[PDB]
Amino acid sequence: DFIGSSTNVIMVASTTLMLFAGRFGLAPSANRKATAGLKLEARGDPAGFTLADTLACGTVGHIIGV
Amino acid sequence: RDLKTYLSVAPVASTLWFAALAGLLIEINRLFPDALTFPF
Amino acid sequence: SVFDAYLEKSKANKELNDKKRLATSGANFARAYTVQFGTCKFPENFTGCQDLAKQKKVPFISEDLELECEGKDKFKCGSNVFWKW
Amino acid sequence: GHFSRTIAKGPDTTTWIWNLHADAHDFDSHTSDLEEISRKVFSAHFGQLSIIFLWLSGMYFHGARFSNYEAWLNDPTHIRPSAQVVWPIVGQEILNGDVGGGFRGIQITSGFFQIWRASGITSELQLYCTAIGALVFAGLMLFAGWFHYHKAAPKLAWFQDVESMLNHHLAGLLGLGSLSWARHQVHVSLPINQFLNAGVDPKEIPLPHEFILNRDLLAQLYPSFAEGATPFFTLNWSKYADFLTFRGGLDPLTGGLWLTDIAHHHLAIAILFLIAGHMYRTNWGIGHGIKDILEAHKGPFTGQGHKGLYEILTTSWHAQLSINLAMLGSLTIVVAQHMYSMPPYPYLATDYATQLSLFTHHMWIGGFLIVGAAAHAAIFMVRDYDPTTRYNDLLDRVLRHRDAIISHLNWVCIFLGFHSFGLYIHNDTMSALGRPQDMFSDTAIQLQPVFAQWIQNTHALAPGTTAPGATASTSLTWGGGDLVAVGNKVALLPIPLGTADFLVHHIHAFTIHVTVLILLKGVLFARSSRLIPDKANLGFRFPCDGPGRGGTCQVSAWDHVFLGLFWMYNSISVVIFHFSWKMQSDVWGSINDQGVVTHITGGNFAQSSITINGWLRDFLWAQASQVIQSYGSSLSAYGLFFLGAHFVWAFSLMFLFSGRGYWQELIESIVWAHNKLKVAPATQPRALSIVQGRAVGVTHYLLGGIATTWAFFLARIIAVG
Amino acid sequence: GLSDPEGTGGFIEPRWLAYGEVINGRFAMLGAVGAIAPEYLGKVGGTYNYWADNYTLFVLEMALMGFAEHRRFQDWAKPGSMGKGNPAYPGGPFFNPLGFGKDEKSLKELKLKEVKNGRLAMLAILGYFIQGLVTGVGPYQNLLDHVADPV
Amino acid sequence: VAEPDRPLWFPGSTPPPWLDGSLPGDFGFDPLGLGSDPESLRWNVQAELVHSRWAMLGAAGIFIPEFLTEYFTDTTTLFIVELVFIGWAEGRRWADILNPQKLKELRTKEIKNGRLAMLAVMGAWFQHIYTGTGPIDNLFAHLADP
Ligand code: CLA
Ligand code: CLA
Ligand code: CLA
Ligand code: CLA
Ligand SMILES: CCCCCCCCCCCCCCCC(=O)OC[C@H](COP(=O)(O)OC[C@@H](O)CO)OC(=O)CCCCCCCCCCCCCCC
Repeated sequence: DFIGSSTNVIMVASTTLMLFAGRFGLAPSANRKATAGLKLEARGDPAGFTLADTLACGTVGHIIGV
Repeated sequence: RDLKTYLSVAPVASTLWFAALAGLLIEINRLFPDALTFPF
Repeated sequence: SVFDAYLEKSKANKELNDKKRLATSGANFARAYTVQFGTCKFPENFTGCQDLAKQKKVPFISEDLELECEGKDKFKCGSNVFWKW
Repeated sequence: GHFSRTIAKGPDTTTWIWNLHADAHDFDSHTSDLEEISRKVFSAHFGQLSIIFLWLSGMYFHGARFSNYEAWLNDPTHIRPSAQVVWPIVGQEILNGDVGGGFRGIQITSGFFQIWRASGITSELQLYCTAIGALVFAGLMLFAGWFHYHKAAPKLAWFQDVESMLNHHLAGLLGLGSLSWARHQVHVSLPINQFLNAGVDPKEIPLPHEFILNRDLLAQLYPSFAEGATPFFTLNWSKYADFLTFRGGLDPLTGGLWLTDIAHHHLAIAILFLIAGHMYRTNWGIGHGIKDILEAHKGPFTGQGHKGLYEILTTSWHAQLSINLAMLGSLTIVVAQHMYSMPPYPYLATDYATQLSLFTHHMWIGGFLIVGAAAHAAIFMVRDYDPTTRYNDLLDRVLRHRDAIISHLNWVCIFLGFHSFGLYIHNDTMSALGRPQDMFSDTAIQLQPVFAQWIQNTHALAPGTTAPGATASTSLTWGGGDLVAVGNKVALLPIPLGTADFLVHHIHAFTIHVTVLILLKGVLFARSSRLIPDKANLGFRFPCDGPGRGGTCQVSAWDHVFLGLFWMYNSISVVIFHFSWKMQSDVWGSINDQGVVTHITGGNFAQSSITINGWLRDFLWAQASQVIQSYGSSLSAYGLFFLGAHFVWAFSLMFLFSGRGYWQELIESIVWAHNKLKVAPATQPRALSIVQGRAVGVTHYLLGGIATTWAFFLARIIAVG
Repeated sequence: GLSDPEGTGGFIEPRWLAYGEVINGRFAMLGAVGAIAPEYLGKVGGTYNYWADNYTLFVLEMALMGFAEHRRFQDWAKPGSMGKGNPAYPGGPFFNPLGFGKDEKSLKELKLKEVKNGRLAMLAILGYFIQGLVTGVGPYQNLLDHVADPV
Repeated sequence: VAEPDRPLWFPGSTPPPWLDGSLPGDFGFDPLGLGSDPESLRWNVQAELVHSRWAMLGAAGIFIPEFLTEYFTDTTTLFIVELVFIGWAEGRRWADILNPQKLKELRTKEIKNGRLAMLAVMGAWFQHIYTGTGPIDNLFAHLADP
């Protein structure tokens, strides 16, 4: 367990973090990638802290499989 | 309560009548099975 | 037929006379079960006769159970109701 | 007519009585109020669910008190699955036969026994509880319908929110439903069955709940369960692979799919339906407008397309009912062809009597529902199609080139019919004239199905190559050199495909295409035709429009369902026949000590199913001997029902080959005899309507025909298997 | 939109069912402290069995309670009851007079703090549940063990 | 003879239009309505009466086992004479069914006690069935312990 544990439990909480980056987008206020990433992408983004731990465990499951 | 009676007085009447008839016939057959004739 | 032996003594005297004091006609002026109230004089016993005791109490020792803040201050007791680690 | 006041009015003829039931569920003919209809059908579904729930309660109850399931559990190989017992009245007790386990009952084919073993059920106590729980649910469902029609009926707006309904049904019902069942498997089904396969005996198995509470009992086998923290939160997931696998194939001891695989299956299915559940738009932003997306698809060929669909499928039940019936029926068919090839239950494949009847039952249910899609699709055209308010454009064009689609489909059927049935008439003629070299056979001019043979070949070489994780094949019909033998019976085996298999598939291509033709012609030409420009004003269910134009009989869309109904019978009836003979001839049989396999009919399918005479002799005449010699035995009822079906069938031809004009005139003479003796009913006797006589005709035809095979099959496999 | 009603109503939408919410504000309260009372009165100095079978008490737990909790609705459904000394002139939401001795005292609201004491005692007593269930140990063991080894 | 005051079975409220307290013993009871037709009630009434009168006597059968803590030709004749006798008896009673303010009290009270025996006479047997034990002693014999 110990530190190692807290390092996987944080990367199964950072498996989350990488689909933050898709889409992260930024450009705040310029250019527009944020507003664009808040236009159609996202109707909030802890809905994507939540869309995170869902598909992220899948992305790891598939990146090992792909 | 007039209503329930009528309700029981439609084609259901037929089922109740035929159920009662069947029960009679079967029970008759229990007491007197394999009857090929009337011997009395 | 029906009076015969008090209806077999109310019948129900047959399967259960509830509790008839055992050690009968001895130290009886007490109670059913007999977690003995006993005679009257000396301790009642059926621990009971611990009674509050001192350290190294008996219950029925395997090693564990619970119990008390004896002597001068032992609670929370390490054995029971205490933080574990 | 209770439903309508004028309809209720009064009875003057007997026709009123027949009409009363005919339009009992015709909710859209009682009101024009969409909300009232929707409220009606929604409650009706509750009443349905209650009946099937009650149905389930009786299956579990009978399994508990009137079955030898426990007896079958210890010795599944040669104990006959039997539920329900017959009272000893007027000679009935003969139907109670030797089924093993010191029990007298009728052998069953529902397959509940195989289901119950898979669920890990061990005692009548457990079956007894499940029966009560079902009854309790039946009480709820019935009550729920009364509450949502008289107390609190939903608005039309409620039903129209299809997005919210979609998200739930394929996630709340499908996803969690699959997930919930996935849990029972690895906690109850898998542990208990693992014991059962070790010959531990049911009473010597610990109770299911002891497996859940303490990990100790469940952990000694499948040691991945040992870790309390579990490797799930470590997200390695490799450790779990002991209780679930991608092994596939078939367990050589129980003859069913590894529960080790089905648990993993549902685990995947669950979240796959949980993710796909998060698609459509609701209230908290994230999601899709199905209205929007549908609009987006358009084309050089379709012009505007799908625009307006959302309006149609949110205001017309018959439109939704047709789509659902078309695929729910199609789903039932693929269920039949997936459960035979991949036996998912313990000691299921071994039980030949159950498999034949399961495949055959699903084929009819699937076949009927698809025909029903034709009806409501046609009903939609007559009752709900309005271009002024709800134009689609997709629908247009289709109507625009409808004379094209039918004419082509007309041709394909003729091409198929010749190139299917004709080959058989060829073989029947060449063999009769004493020239088998000439026939379309494996021994002569052969027409090998190399395409199907090639797809099977790649399925065999799939594990390891294009399927690394797969240790074995998907189904053993794609195996290659594998052979599973549970008991002295063969569970499954690679199924060969020859010239005899080329012909029969082309017959199914045919029968399905013709069935499609009849039904599709009735839907497109439901409103207008060159013959009848205003058919839509005559309605969906009308007999005709007179002897004019040479004769316009059965121009209604109703009658197209009527004609296509016989063809759906003709169709399936030959699918199930293909299944029966092929499985008996080249799959089912007994395996010896040396490994030699003897099939029931002994591989006579390949060279005798290429002839018509061959089906009439080697199949019908041969395999009938059971049903026609079942008198004085436990299968006595099948012999009677075989004769009983042949009658209700020939009884239909009376209605189908004649018309009501004769009958009404006959009644006139009979009414006279009554009036002479003061015994004339005030409710004047009338003949059946022109359309009813067709409805009466096809029902009895299907009943007598279907029922007649039912007795055919069930007498055959029981006496032999 | 879970909140917005618009019903006749079969009671998922209109006003009650938050009415009940008000009153389980009280026996999740009496239930809680009344359940810790045997727990820590013994602090100083799983079937489990008491007297007969407690299903028999039940018949008398759902008996009197019946004769009791019944009427209570009666008032609601319609002001009077009238069967016995019994007076219940108070409003359906609350009937303080006659069963509260001498006091009469409601507006601060306290009621807002009594519903506040309410649904914290809900989650307090909802604590007790999942607490001693999925773990296998009571609410006070793991709690004491939780301030013991936080991380 | 109408009043909203009658001690209803379920307080606030219980008023079926058919029942009104005009009858004796009217505690306002009949959700089912098992008699909403006057032909329906007038018959039920007599029915609910004769029963009670009988049940009382049945009770008078529970009176005899405490006085002490079946025929000269068992059944058969004993019944036919009974059939033949109570027949004629009940016979005329049938023909009559189809062809002071003080008295109300008596009759209201008569029904209620009568109602008691039936519930009573009932109770003593569905406690006797499945459970072979007499009720003779049970009053303070079962009061020893639940
Ligand atoms: C609790 C008792 C109860 C009572 C007194 C009523 C009374 C009424 N209902 Mg309600 N209903 C109930 C329960 C009840 N219902 C339940 C539990 C449901 C949910 C399924 C419904 C759903 C319902 C609908 C949708 C409608 C009514 C309507 C009506 C009114 C007309 C009756 C009628 O439809 O014609 C006929 C009476 C029948 C009893 C028809 C028989 C139907 C039953 C369910 C058949 C049982 C299935 C059977 C076992 C199938 C196997 C047969 C097999 C032997 C071959 C009438 C006031 C109608 C209305 O309001 O008028 C406009 C109406 O639209 N009811
Ligand atoms: C998804 C299921 C489903 C639902 C909800 C409906 C609903 C409806 N249908 Mg549809 N139908 C379906 C499937 C369905 N159907 C399928 C699969 C087919 C193809 C066979 C049809 C063919 C069809 C036709 C031709 C018609 C309908 C019609 C109707 C409407 C009213 C008719 C009615 O009240 O029934 C009346 C019920 C009877 C007359 C009972 C008949 C007796 C049955 C058929 C005997 C069954 C034999 C039994 C199973 C075994 C023998 C038992 C016996 C020996 C005791 C109603 C909206 C009618 C309509 O006009 O639409 C508005 C219409 O004419 N349907
Ligand atoms: C097997 C099929 C069949 C059967 C059983 C019949 C039977 C009959 N035909 Mg018919 N007919 C048929 C085919 C059949 N036909 C065909 C293919 C055609 C060419 C289109 C005709 C053309 C035809 C004509 C032109 C006439 C008949 C007439 C008759 C009746 C003659 C009276 C009689 O002898 O006995 C009486 C009845 C029977 C022997 C059979 C009744 C069925 C059983 C015995 C009734 C018992 C029901 C039982 C309780 C089951 C209940 C079911 C349950 C769901 C309720 C009789 C009903 C004539 C007629 O109507 O005379 C009055 C007449 O005019 N037929
Ligand atoms: C809110 C109302 C309420 C109240 C006032 C009580 C009160 C009580 N409960 Mg109940 N309880 C309630 C609600 C309530 N409960 C609810 C809602 C539930 C369902 C969850 C329960 C379930 C429950 C159980 C299972 C039990 C109780 C028990 C008790 C009693 C505690 C005795 C004990 O063993 O603990 C501690 C011991 C004491 C308090 C004794 C104190 C002795 C003092 C320190 C002096 C010692 C000297 C000694 C007696 C010598 C005599 C000298 C003399 C002069 C003093 C106490 C009377 C227990 C019981 O019934 O007792 C047999 C018990 O087992 N309750
Ligand atoms: C020899 C072996 C090689 C195989 C090739 C030959 C076998 C396949 C038959 C060729 C059919 C061509 C399909 C073109 C692909 C195709 O369908 O294109 C679809 C095409 C696309 O239209 P759009 O681009 O507008 O579509 C988008 C919008 O229209 C919708 O929003 O629409 C049409 O073609 C309209 C006319 C219908 C065309 C009717 C022909 C139907 C063929 C009937 C046979 C069905 C066979 C199914 C078997 C499973």
